[PDB]
Amino acid sequence: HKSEVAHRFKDLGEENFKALVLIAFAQYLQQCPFEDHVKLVNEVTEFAKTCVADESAENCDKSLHTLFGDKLCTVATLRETYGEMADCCAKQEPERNECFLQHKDDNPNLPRLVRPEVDVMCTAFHDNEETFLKKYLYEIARRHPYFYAPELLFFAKRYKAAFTECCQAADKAACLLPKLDELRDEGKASSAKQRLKCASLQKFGERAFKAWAVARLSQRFPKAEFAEVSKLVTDLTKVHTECCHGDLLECADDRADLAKYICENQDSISSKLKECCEKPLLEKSHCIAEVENDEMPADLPSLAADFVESKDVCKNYAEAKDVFLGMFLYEYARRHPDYSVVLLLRLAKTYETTLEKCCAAADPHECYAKVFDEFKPLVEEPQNLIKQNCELFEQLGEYKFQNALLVRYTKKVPQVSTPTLVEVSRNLGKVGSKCCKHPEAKRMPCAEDYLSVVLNQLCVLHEKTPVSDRVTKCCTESLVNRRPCFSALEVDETYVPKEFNAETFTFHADICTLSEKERQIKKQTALVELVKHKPKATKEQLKAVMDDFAAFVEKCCKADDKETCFAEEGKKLVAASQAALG
Ligand SMILES: CCCCCCCCCCCCCC(=O)OC[C@H]1COP(=S)([S-])O1
Ligand SMILES: CCCCCCCCCCCCCC(=O)OC[C@H]1COP(=S)([S-])O1
Ligand SMILES: CCCCCCCCCCCCCC(=O)OC[C@H]1COP(=S)([S-])O1
Repeated sequence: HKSEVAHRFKDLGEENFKALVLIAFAQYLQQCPFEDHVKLVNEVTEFAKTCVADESAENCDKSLHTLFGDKLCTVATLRETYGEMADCCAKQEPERNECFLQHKDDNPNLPRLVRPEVDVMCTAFHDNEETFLKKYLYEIARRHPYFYAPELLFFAKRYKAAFTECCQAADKAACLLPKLDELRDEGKASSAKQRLKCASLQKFGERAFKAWAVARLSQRFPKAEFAEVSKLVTDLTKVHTECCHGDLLECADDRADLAKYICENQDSISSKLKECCEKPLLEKSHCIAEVENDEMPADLPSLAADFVESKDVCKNYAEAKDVFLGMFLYEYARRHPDYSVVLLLRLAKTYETTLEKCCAAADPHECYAKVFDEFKPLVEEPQNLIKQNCELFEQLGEYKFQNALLVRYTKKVPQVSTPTLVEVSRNLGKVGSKCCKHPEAKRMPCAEDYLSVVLNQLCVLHEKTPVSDRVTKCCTESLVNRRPCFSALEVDETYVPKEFNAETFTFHADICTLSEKERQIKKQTALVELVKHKPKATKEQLKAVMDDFAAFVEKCCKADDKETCFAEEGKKLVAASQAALG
């Protein structure tokens, strides 16, 4: 452990070094221009080469935290642009690093990234691949300062990948846009996931974390023994506390350590891990984290014998409540890779509650004999909601399913601003489209994965700008209750129709030719506004107005005077619609 900077440089290679160093700096020095970072990354890459050459070269023996910090404190911008972050520079490691970390801006205040036009991207990528890509890595990293830098990097490669394939196809646009689309969505899910995982530990607590991890691991590693699973829970629990409450390097090593452990112990954990364990170490923690579930062992006993029929049920649980509960979780989850983790947690909490009651009562065995019956309707409630929505998704297709949702949710919580309802409803559609393509057995974990981030960003947004007690309630509920709390929102009976504003419902020739996304958003925006303005309109009535709007758009995009048609036919569409909805 002589020269840490050389150790990493060799561990990572030059390409990954420079990328990670670029990200690391963009994440802390979020306002600085790209070229300033690129100079900081050269300076640091040049400097690191020496340490690979001569470990006893100067400064090469310094810790990474020290090097990184020294480097941050050299930037001329520091006090002017980052205020008190400059003050971290008067402190010594380890409090200097700690200080640098407390001052990172959760939400930078920056314009969004304009997806440029496909010509422009493919030309930049041809003309100057390095700068194109890295500039986008900086832009994303500065906008996502907590995003675990090696997770960013893995995205970048997929981007690059898409550009290689797509920048040389006939119809570049249609090779690439769906790839950019999926990647954008995945990238957001992924950053949102990480915010959720660190928030949820503070919020829901450590017992819940462990309960989540147990469930999750056990589905993935169903051949593993409770002992091995428990061990993994504990290290993963540590690992998450370091990645959430600590900095990059603590986390990377904590992660390489768990990965290393896992790869040494594969036969005790999973037969599915060999591809991952022969990845370069950087990718190794990631590949593991995304591995398929190992096959269940065959002929697994029913859980009745250990958890219901045994007369030691109350004794074994009392001896150690959490251990028995976790073993419950382990057994239930390894058998059910088809459940969301969170459903598995509802199940275990129902069991726990059932045991706290029954173990005190006159005849404990009799009282908890019906506990597995308590499970059926917990399991079947999300299996039925998936089925209903995926049937509907099939019928309507993504866009009209998003429109069905908008109406549903606008009537639920009509106080939510219109863009948020649009985004959220577009995102829920994207989730449907994603998860409904999986078979029934993979629907629930999928849904849990994306919904959990959709719903948590909704709650992060709404916390900032509360407009509903009902949304607050769902956002502050327990882990197991949040989603069912959302599913139980009803139509808001007390809401006062929004006032009519004719401009809102005016439309132009442009709507005929805008990009698909753009065109949808404008229509969906207006649909939200319509439900806000006419919240007691029936489905039949809203379909009538949407059928008219449809006919209006189709006519005015076939007209030769489009500008005139849109102002005149649209005047009349409005008038008709106002009379129709009283
Ligand atoms: C402001 C509007 C926000 C709307 C959010 C409403 C709740 C989302 C309902 C989505 C329907 C999809 C099916 C479904 O909910 O099941 C998902 C599984 C995954 O975790 P669980 S709680 S076991 O349920
Ligand atoms: C996944 C990569 C590493 C392997 C397992 C890591 C364990 C993750 C630790 C706990 C994460 C908790 C996040 C959470 O509480 O999710 C909220 C869910 C439950 O209902 P919904 S609203 S669908 O969202
Ligand atoms: C009563 C106040 C005035 C309201 C007049 C409102 C008419 C327009 C309302 C927004 C448009 C409804 C949303 C809608 O267009 O979606 C339906 C589908 C039908 O085919 P497309 S044109 S691809 O869009």
